[PDB]
Amino acid sequence: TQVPAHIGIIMDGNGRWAKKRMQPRVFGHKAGMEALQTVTKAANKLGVKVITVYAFSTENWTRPDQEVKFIMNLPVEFYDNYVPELHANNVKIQMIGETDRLPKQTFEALTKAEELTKNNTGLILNFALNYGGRAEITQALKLISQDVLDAKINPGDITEELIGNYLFTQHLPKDLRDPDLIIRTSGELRLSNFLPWQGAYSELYFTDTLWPDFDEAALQEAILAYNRRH
Amino acid sequence: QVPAHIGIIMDGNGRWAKKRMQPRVFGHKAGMEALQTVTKAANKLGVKVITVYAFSTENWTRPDQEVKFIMNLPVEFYDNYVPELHANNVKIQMIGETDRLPKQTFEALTKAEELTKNNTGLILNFALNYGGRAEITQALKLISQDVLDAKINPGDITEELIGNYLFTQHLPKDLRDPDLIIRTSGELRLSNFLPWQGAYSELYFTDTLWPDFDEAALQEAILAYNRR
Ligand SMILES: Cc1onc(-c2ccccc2Cl)c1C(=O)Nc1ccc(C(C)C)cc1
Ligand SMILES: Cc1onc(-c2ccccc2Cl)c1C(=O)Nc1ccc(C(C)C)cc1
Ligand SMILES: CC(C)=CCC/C(C)=C/CC/C(C)=C/COP(=O)(O)OP(=O)(O)O
Ligand SMILES: CC(C)=CCC/C(C)=C/CC/C(C)=C/COP(=O)(O)OP(=O)(O)O
Repeated sequence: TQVPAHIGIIMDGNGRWAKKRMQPRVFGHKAGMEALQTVTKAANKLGVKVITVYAFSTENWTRPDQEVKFIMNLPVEFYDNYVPELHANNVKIQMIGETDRLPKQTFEALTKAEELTKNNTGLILNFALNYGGRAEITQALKLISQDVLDAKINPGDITEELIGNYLFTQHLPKDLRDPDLIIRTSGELRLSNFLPWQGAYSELYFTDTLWPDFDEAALQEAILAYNRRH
Repeated sequence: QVPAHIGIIMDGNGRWAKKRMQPRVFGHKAGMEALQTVTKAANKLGVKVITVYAFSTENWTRPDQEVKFIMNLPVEFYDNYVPELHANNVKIQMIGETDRLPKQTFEALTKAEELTKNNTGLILNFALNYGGRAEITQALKLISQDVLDAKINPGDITEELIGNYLFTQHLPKDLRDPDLIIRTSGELRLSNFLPWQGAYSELYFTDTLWPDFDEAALQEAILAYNRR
């Protein structure tokens, strides 16, 4: 039975999860990190090659300032709780999006994890940060037109394959750029501008399970559902 | 209160036909009847646009006899559907790379477009020889040519500009993006259908096979959309 090579994950339901426990939304975001660690280690053992997680959308900047500040600080303060273990598990950490606009300490924590794990050959945990699909496509189409104008490439070179090489996912191995499966938790049956180009042919999987409750058994059920697809 | 633009991925024509001990092509003809029913009901309900995934770039991998039968459907059955849609004030349009279409198929579609071009009701938009990635790629060949000709600058390349170069540019600006995308036969994938335009769309999946999708099934989809 097939193991999806690349899984896209839209984490949802952290606030509802926390509220059921009479806790603020930020308590749910911390439990969301625990869930991501569990899922990453299990997927790596199962043979999944890439996990792209929708960590921070360009729309997430509209959340209350205190919540945005708390979120940006998570990889800074909890780096030791997760990154050395992912490294010991041979997991390679990467990121996609307009990351040059992340707060400096957040950008540094992510770059430090990337530099530490850059030679790792196991699962690639790919954080989509300051990411939007239409914006990603726009930056690709813009960079291509500039290259055509500079005569670095000619208009005859403009193909679907060329566009793929200018998307943020260009740093993933060529055969792993596109998710085989996209998971959205908390029962939301919608697209939220996550990998619209790369995920154009992806199998979709929706669960009512809130993201902090998504564990190894929930990942196994998603893979089982994926294997019953044709 | 209805979604203004509904995207429809018609699926299950073959399984529908097989349950009746009929070849897949029998299901495609019943699929046209279902589309006529859905279009007339959606128009009466106040839906502004229906974009139907009539023929994908992947559908060319089907057996030659089936592809030939499909391409002949609007040629052979034009009188069974087009005059009635026109009497219902439905405007017919198409999106996609329609140069690969056989001449008679392209002519039947253009004849329906010319007949209904002044109609002010629901726009029935056929995505034919369509693929989302190809649509975005063609938009770049056009944009790059304009940048090279100095009609525009690379600094003018924005999300708003890209939208004006997609095939959906012919729909009114506030109707280009589907509010809801429906896929029938319990298939959980979008298959390169409006990936840019549908980036924020509500999704609706049903086990109902497309030839069985009627007004009641459309009402259930609208009801589900309203609870979102
Ligand atoms: C689980 C887990 O495993 N590795 C990370 C991580 C990876 C890189 C740097 C720091 C951390 Cl803690 C991690 C994690 O959840 N990272 C994370 C958490 C939150 C954010 C915010 C900025 C959206 C960004 C990254
Ligand atoms: C229902 C319905 O109502 N009008 C049409 C129609 C629209 C344009 C031309 C001819 C026709 Cl029959 C129509 C329909 O099913 N058209 C159709 C059917 C099949 C195809 C193939 C080429 C995928 C293309 C268009
Ligand atoms: C990478 C990682 C593990 C990050 C930690 C989680 C985090 C801060 C995610 C970004 C915000 C978000 C979309 C949360 C999902 O729940 P929600 O707040 O939308 O929940 P709700 O819909 O119940 O309100
Ligand atoms: C516009 C219109 C009404 C056109 C007629 C229908 C038609 C020819 C559609 C194109 C092929 C297709 C994707 C059919 C869906 O059922 P399927 O053949 O994939 O069924 P299956 O999954 O059960 O095999």
